[PDB]
Amino acid sequence: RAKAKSRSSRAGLQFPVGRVHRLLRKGHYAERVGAGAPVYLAAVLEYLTAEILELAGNAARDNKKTRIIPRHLQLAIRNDEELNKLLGGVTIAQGGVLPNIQAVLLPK
Amino acid sequence: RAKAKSRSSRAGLQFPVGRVHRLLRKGHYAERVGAGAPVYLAAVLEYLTAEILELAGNAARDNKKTRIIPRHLQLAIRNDEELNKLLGGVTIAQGGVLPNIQAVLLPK
Amino acid sequence: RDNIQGITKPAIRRLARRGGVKRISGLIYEETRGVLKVFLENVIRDAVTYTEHAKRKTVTAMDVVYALKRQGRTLYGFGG
Amino acid sequence: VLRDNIQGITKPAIRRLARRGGVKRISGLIYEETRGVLKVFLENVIRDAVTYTEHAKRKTVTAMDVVYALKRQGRTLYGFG
Amino acid sequence: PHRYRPGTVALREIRRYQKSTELLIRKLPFQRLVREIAQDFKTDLRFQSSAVMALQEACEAYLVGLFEDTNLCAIHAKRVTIMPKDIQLARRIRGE
Amino acid sequence: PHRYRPGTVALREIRRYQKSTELLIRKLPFQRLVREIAQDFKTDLRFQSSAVMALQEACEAYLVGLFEDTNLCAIHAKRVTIMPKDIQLARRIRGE
Amino acid sequence: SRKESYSIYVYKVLKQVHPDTGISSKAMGIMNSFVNDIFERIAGEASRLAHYNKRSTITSREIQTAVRLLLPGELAKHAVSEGTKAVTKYTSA
Amino acid sequence: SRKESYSIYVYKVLKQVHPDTGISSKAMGIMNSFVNDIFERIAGEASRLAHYNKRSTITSREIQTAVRLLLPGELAKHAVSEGTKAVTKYTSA
Repeated sequence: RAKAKSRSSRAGLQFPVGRVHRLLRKGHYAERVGAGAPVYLAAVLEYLTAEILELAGNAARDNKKTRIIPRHLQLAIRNDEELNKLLGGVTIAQGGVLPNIQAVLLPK
Repeated sequence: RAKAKSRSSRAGLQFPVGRVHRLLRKGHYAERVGAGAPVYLAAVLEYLTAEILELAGNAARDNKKTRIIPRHLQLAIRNDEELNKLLGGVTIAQGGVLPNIQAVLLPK
Repeated sequence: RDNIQGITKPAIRRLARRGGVKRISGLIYEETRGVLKVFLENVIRDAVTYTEHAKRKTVTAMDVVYALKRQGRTLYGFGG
Repeated sequence: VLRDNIQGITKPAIRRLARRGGVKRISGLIYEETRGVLKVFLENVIRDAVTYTEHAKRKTVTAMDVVYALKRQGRTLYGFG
Repeated sequence: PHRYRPGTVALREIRRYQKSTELLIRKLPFQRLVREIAQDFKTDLRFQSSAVMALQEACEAYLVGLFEDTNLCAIHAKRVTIMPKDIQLARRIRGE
Repeated sequence: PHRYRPGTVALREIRRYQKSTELLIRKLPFQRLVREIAQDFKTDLRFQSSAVMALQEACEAYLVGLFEDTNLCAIHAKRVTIMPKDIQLARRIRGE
Repeated sequence: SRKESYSIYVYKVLKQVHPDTGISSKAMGIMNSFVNDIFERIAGEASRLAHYNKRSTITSREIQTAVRLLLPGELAKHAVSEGTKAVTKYTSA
Repeated sequence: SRKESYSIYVYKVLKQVHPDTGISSKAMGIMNSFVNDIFERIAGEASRLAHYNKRSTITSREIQTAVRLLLPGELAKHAVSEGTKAVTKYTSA
């Protein structure tokens, strides 16, 4: 018997291919699931996860902090014109609002 | 082999209980479907069907017509406070809008 | 009961300030209370319906998450 | 290729549509804004319709593709099956 | 000669067009526009005769609804003439 | 003594509360209100410590968004003070 | 090959409510799409309720809760009343 | 009982993008919910797409089409390349 090797290692991914495959079978989305679906979905999730973390880390560094907190996630999402389209209907606890004041209200 | 009779006849319903049962099993909503679900769902659909047709038929007589047309359905839906909430987003072709002019626009 | 009076004027002012409102008319308070009451009523009816289906007696955070999810707004940070 | 046809949405048709909505008086600049809005609206629906058409490997756009495209935005349209 | 005062014909048209149900845009100019835009995504596309009708119905219902909404925010300013900023404001508040 | 002109403090508060992140509703009054409303549907209900916080966060977000929309409607009429009709208009246009 | 639609059942109901009126094919198309819409909404909600409780079967309890959630208060009360009446007659048949 | 989560995977990614930066527990809970949200949206659209074509098996083509339909243009443009590369390498192994 050959030594076991994880599918994630074969594809080079970090996310669990087995867990995604299990979830796809248990959700009853379809009666048959092809072998390529979970690798593709895991790769997309890994890309999107890193895409968000990078912006969060840059914001955290600008704030002179070392730990990421929900405030940094809110500032990251609301400043990008494409993430704001995909996540327009989601509210983040303790996220707050972006500073903004109407020009008519400022003093002369 | 006793003489067969339809389930709809036993329940006293007009809708096809067999067909609804088939559609539930083929929709992959769950691995098992109980006996009472199709009789209940058929009764609900028959009730809603009768209410819509009754309102449309009453609206037809108010126009001395003898055949139902899309205008009558639109008038039936937009004139009921309960139906309008369930079907608020649906658009019906050839239905047109309801007559309404703001009092500020009418002549003095 | 009088519990609706627990949302004092300062809390409404703080909420309006976060929204950038510079000047507020004195009648906005009763309208805001009326608007909030119907929202709470709508969310709680769904939450309680989910709680009652499960035969539980305590209402959990998942029931609120699902109520908001059905109304079309998703809450991140409490579970699910 | 048609270099330009969007000019074909005539001023009278726009006035008639505003009339169905109850609009009493219309400013002279509404026409170009309305043309821009309609074009923006049509692009978003057509892109999805074409996307479903390509996924099915068909070459003819079908009414059902438009029905599903409209359904994804929440504008279910009744009357075309 | 004979001539009506401003606005009576407009009101008569409003009462007319809210009672009728026909389409107001020309079929052929619209079919040309649809075949114009679709070609930017793929060449040699074909359209079933009913698809153009479905698109026309959706577009006309959308413009009518947008004008109905625009009229409410127009009256609020104590004006009667609708202007571009009313459409822009309505679309902004609708969140699109 | 030194006295600030009208509106200087309003702007300072706006900046302060826009920069902060804490919750603005009192915990006890909200908890009692939630327990009062729930009593009409079912008696002797119990609530987990996190469910009240989830309801509080959702309600606070909803009100903040509605006030942001109302502020645009106020400026459109050339006024500064928001009024009930502005909320009524925003809610009607939103389709609530 | 053979298609499938509810036009027959809609006609039976029409002739029971108003035995003197007929219906155009254009109205029939709207009535056929309406049933498929409500059917899909209810089956969807029932499936979510069943999954959250970790149950393998769909029963009348799921349908009743889904009905109480999707339909407004007045439609729900009547629909549930006659649904239970029908189920009682079927189970007692 | 044992609760599964993606927390370890989110941490590995953060350590690859910013080795010196850390993450608090609240951020881990938010990311862990966000992943399940996007998972359900893509699986849902893939499910609708399967029935309209009478197919019984979900394949990579369904995922690619769902990704192009849900995500905006540039994000989809990059993600599709990521998935294609991943599947190509996996099959080549």
